[PDB]
Amino acid sequence: NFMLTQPHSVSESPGKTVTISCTRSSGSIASDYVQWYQQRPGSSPTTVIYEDNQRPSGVPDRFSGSIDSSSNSASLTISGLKTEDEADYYCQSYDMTNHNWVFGGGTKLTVLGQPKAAPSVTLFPATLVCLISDFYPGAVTVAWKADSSPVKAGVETTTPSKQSNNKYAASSYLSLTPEQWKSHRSYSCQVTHEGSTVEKTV
Amino acid sequence: LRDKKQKAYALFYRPD
Amino acid sequence: EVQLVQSGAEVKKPGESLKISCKGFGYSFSTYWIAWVRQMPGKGLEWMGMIYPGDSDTKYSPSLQGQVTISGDKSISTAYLQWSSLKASDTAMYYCARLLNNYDSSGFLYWYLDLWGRGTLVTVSSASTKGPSGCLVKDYFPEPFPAVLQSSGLYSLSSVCNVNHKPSNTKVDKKVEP
Repeated sequence: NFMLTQPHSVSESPGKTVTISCTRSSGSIASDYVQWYQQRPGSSPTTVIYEDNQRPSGVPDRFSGSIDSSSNSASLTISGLKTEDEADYYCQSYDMTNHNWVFGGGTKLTVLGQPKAAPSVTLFPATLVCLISDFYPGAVTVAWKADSSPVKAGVETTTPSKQSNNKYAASSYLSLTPEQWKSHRSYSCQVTHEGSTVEKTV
Repeated sequence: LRDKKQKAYALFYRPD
Repeated sequence: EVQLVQSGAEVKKPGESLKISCKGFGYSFSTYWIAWVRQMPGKGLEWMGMIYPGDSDTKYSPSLQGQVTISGDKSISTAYLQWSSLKASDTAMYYCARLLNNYDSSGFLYWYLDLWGRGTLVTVSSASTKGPSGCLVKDYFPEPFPAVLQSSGLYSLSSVCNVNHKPSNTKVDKKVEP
């Protein structure tokens, strides 16, 4: 039994090349075949790579698959990036002890059409409303911290949605009892975007 | 032991 | 020509059984594996199992713990995914896919999912028609910043106020001041 970890988001301008890597937690990545699936918005997935590096008919050669045993990773490389490649990509392998299929968490590939934008964060104070707005690419990670202890219960986060200006917006809600609000000294919303964290506290 | 092809056969092969 | 047709969307409630289908057209249904992939809204792909319809030989994900059944009727070239008792967590899109197998340039066989259905959307919510409660619209079903579909099955959004919910016939004008 193993896991396949994938970056949440990657981005690049049209025409250049991107790589999405998929690290296996235990055992050799080269002991079991690796497949890569593509899923555009509102569409069913399709296989772009199978058996590590084989491409099904109709998939161009700008898509290529590789295996690095030293890092225990598989990689999907897309050259000559086109706007139609914007999509979620998934790696997948097999666990022979139970014949199970293990999938990666998925990676959203955005083809940069406009300059990157940092997220504007606003934390309203029981339900805490962390509004995140006017950011590009459309991928953020929200983390709620009560003082110093992490919290993952009672969190409802939107999926980023295209704004009117072709930028993205999202919102997170942390539901709590009035006692939880009055008990702690402060709560904090942390928005991670392109490796930069914006933290607001109340 | 089994290479990747033998594992795929073990997973999916069916005699017809 | 070859296609997989999945049953239409289903909106059910907890405790209801369910049985969704996946019929193959244009090929020998009984000689290819049919796999079921779950995708909960806004999340990643999850493999739930496989059935070889020729002999109805089934494989399951370790994490199903008997909740669901994967079956087949090859007289009508159909595969089935079945729930005895639905739960809110089961809300998701459910794809079926054919495991194609051809011969490579080496003479050996290879397998991969070449053919997909459009997916059956299964919503499992207890939410009844309710009116709602900057401003913070809270718990309003059915819709209509985009709204979050909370774990309670109800929607909530925020606008940065005059709110109108015709499904419940609720018009509320709130006055915001420090």
